[PDB]
Amino acid sequence: VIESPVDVVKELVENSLDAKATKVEVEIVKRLIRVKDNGTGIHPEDVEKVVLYSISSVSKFKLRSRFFQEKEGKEIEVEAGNILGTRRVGMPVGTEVEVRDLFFNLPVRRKFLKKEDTERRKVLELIKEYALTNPEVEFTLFSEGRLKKSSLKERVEEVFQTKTEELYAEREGITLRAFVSRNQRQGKYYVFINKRPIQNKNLKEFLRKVFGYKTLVVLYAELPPFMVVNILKERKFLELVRELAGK
Repeated sequence: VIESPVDVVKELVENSLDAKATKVEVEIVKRLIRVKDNGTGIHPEDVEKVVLYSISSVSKFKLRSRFFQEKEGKEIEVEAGNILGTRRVGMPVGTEVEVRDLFFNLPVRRKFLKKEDTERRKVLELIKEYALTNPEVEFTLFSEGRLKKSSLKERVEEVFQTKTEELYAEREGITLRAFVSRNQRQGKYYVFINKRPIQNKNLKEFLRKVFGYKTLVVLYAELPPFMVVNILKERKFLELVRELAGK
């Protein structure tokens, strides 16, 4: 279920946002993975239980969590799924997890692992998706050093480092917004249906056609009862995309 560092940071950020974190800090070096958490954190009694939620407690794993009504906080260290033992630590409320040579005890997993730069870009794109999805949550990313953005309303302008025009349309059940700058030497077309990101290449070529061919486009869509690779009732959505590209 893991297979990659980007799935490690996916699970740890996923639990972090499930914890009502408003601040998520991800550090990778390509080896450790670290995710530091603003959230409610784990009860001390459950700290050893949850390690045997995260597995990927193989490999070489260390966690510490303070629950928000507990004054103490607790750290467990395991290696390759076997516990190297626990201690109490003063920490702020939240969780830190450290990963630190994934797949050391299992080669032919570790040789499946891609190039340094490739996994770095996978982690960076995932943090981009979590950021564009969650404007009200801080995110930080470290590789050498940072990538950072705070609570915002248009966060599209911070992550893509450009100024966007905002477009809007609502018809029937469908409400969809767009953020578009014009140039940036490159097409980048992002589409979010509900808050879930969609990589569908048909929709990105459609966005290439109705918007500009080298353009930034970030499209947030809301339709209530749909399916999610995803299925919807396509014609009225796509003609609504044709609409608001006429501003």
